[PDB]
Amino acid sequence: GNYADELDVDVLIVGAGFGGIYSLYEMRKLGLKAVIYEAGNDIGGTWRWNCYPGAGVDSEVPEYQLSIPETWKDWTWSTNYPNYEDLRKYFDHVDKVLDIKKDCAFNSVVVGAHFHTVEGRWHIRTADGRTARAKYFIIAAGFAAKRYIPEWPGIEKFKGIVHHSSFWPDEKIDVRGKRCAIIGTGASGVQVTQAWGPEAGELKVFQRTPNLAVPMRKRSLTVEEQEGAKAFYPELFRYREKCFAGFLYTWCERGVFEDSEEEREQFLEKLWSDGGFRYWVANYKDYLYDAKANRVVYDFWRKKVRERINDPKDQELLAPSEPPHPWGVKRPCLEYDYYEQFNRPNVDLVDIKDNSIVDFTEKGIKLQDGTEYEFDVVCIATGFDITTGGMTSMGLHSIHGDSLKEEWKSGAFTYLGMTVSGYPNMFHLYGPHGPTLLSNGPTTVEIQGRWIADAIKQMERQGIKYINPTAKAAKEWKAKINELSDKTLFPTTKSTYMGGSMPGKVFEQVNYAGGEYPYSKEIRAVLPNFNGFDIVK
Ligand SMILES: Cc1cc2nc3c(=O)[nH]c(=O)nc-3n(C[C@H](O)[C@H](O)[C@H](O)COP(=O)(O)OP(=O)(O)OC[C@H]3O[C@@H](n4cnc5c(N)ncnc54)[C@H](O)[C@@H]3O)c2cc1C
Ligand SMILES: NC(=O)c1ccc[n+]([C@@H]2O[C@H](COP(=O)([O-])OP(=O)(O)OC[C@H]3O[C@@H](n4cnc5c(N)ncnc54)[C@H](OP(=O)(O)O)[C@@H]3O)[C@@H](O)[C@H]2O)c1
Repeated sequence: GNYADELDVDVLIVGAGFGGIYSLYEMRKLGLKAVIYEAGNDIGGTWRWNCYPGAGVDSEVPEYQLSIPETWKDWTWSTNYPNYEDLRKYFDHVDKVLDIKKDCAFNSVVVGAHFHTVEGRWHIRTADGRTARAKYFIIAAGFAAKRYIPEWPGIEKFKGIVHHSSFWPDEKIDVRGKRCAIIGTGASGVQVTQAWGPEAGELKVFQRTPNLAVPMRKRSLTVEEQEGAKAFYPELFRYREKCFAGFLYTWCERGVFEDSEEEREQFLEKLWSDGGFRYWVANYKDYLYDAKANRVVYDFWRKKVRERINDPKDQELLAPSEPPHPWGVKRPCLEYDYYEQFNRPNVDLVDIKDNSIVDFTEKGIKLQDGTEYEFDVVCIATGFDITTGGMTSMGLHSIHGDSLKEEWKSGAFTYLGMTVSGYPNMFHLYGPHGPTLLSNGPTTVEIQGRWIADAIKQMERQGIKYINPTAKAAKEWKAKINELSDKTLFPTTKSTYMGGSMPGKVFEQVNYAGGEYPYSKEIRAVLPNFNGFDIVK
């Protein structure tokens, strides 16, 4: 049925993660024939494929789920910060309540897409030779696309167990008493470090740049306290769409230097205590916008983290006097006992800032000054390539015949962070030029989801064949993306530290930095007239 060799649908969705599950939901309400092409065999996105030791949410319950009444009605969590196993069981519950799988074609890897302007339809080709033709094309393909491993020829030779964090196997590797390595101190590294520290015989963490990690206030939830709150879950889900990063909190109405030295200490203690990303996006409104303001947030962070690390050498490495970059310039890691792990005599932080990893060997890995380390298990928690999402990665072709990969070689150009000029009736959720990485995933998805479902609703009512963003509209959006980011302390091409900079492409801000509320207003302005689109009946 959904696996037919030439598939006729109104809507083709790529991905069965949050983005694809919510898009499918919205399409069913419009009464359109829709199908998800999913590369994998189950729904959940990153929560199925890209799981690793001690992986779980950094968003607090009930922030990280769908606002769909019927999905959370009889659902509760065991804890306020669930892990990947809890999330997997949540997606089973969403499938049991909505029957998502009925409209999925699994092991469907999209390798090509071209829009036939005369037909007014996408032809969407899978790796295994099937093709769907659809009026509307929705890409819920995620941002954790293109796992980044640096140029280490040796990996082939290494005798031990090695994987990138996002490719860690389902079947857990017993690391108890083994020599393990973690390369990277992003959320992935930090999460794995907390998981391996307690059990590994020896463990080495290879740190170029330290994580500016903030405390996770994890606790058990009862079914009772949750069922009690659900009176106002609807209001809560609406409140996150009013909040800068789409959590149940946003910026303090005050800037750093409206408060005294005592008032700051107390206010910052309160955010630290309360936990989550309050320190990141419930802090003084100007700390991401002014250097002196940033430094005050940094120093307090430095004080709190130093209290937890015994060795003065590790103290300096894990929380330096001089910031490696402005505080909160990248989504920090929500940690539980990261800093405690480096107090263990089996754990060892290695400074590679000036002494790069040259290559892997048979035994383990080797550095610039010729230092070698022998290992049994290595997790490569290096970056992703977020120059763009998995949008360039599925052979999307414009109506000018060029690939999106090609048209985006000098930098990404979307309109409203949901559409691309030369890709008519093509929509993306949780991708470039959306709140995306500066946001609660499910919040941004629902804002964007509702806009795509309205956009599609309007095209059906007004009798529109296709809409296509103008280069003028896309350039103006790019100008906006850059105007919001350039006010901030976010890295620029002139910055000494440019997190996730790559040889291939130029470095640029990829997310909308204006907040969920101003974003919602921007995208809402353009309906129902489709301002900035070529309209064809
Ligand atoms: C361990 C972990 C924890 C996280 N915790 C949080 C958190 O607490 N808060 C937060 O805000 N964000 C968090 N994130 C980020 C997370 O990626 C997003 O919040 C969200 O899960 C993305 O949903 P999505 O559906 O947009 O993407 P994904 O979940 O990545 O789904 C994309 C889907 O597209 C499919 N696909 C890709 N390419 C193709 C193709 N060519 N053809 C067909 N199918 C294709 C994939 O197989 C996948 O099913 C976390 C990520 C990880 C890995
Ligand atoms: N837990 C989560 O919520 C989660 C999970 C997955 C992804 N994400 C998102 O997607 C991104 C990926 O997160 P991540 O934790 O996997 O990794 P990351 O934050 O992208 O950082 C990877 C780490 O690897 C280091 N590194 C990169 N190349 C290296 C090299 N050649 N040699 C040595 N070290 C190297 C980086 O150092 P430098 O800092 O010096 O470059 C960095 O410490 C994040 O920005 C995050 O927002 C989030």
